[PDB]
Amino acid sequence: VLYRALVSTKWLAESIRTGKLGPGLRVLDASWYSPGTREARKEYLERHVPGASFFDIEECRDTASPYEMMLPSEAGFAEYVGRLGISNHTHVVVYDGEHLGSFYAPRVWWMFRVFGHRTVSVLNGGFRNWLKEGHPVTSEPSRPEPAVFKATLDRSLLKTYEQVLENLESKRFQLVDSRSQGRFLGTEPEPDAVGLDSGHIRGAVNMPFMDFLTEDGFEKGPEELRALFQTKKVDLSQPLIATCRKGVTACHVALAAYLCGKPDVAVYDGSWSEWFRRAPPESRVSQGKS
Repeated sequence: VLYRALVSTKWLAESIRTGKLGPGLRVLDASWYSPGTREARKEYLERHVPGASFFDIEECRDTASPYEMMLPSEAGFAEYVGRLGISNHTHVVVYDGEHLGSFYAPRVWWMFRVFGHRTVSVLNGGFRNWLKEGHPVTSEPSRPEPAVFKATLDRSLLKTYEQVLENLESKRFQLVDSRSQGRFLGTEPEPDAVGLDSGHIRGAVNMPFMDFLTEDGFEKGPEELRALFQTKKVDLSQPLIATCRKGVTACHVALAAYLCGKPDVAVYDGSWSEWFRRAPPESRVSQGKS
């Protein structure tokens, strides 16, 4: 029995405009951008949803690791969403002011889920549409009394390098690469990386995340989504893993899949940066280099 995965700006607005925000309702800006482009922390601090805290993905992740976007310990998470005054009784509303309409927020929506928390929704049309209707923004510091978070890892949403390599032969799981086509193919390079070829894993079907989002920034009608999948010969009845580069825009398929009525899309968090580096070259392909 799936909870609200999306909420409207109108809904969030009316909620904000009613001091519903607090230990019952907590808002997060997950915004992150490639170094030298934008700065979310800054942009957050300048304007954010009245009573919004900034979710920093560099701080809530497994830093010991040598791969991009690894989950922290249930501990590292619980301690963090703790200090953002989020218990397990609260409802979490995640946004980013990414241009497209969303990019990281679904990473976070997921993280929150994969840690056994089912009242989380992405704010639909991102900060983008929040502004596009001038919904009150503030520079005023959001300062939530910290809360205790029991954090329980649901494993079914998490696929590891080891499990993906198995599925390479098993074929029991459909494998979707949310990365932009240019790179699923090997045409384009991989950005913010050293000796990291582009190319997808043997069997990956490419469903770029851009294609889940109307021009206006909103997610698409589930009919449009349900097409999008079918049309990619991707069956929602059947077990489905989402890759990325780092395991972030993969969640975009997760959110999609979920909205359509499949809450059992797992995420390869290693994704391509892990795969590329750990896997034999034969388990992955690239138009160009072979």
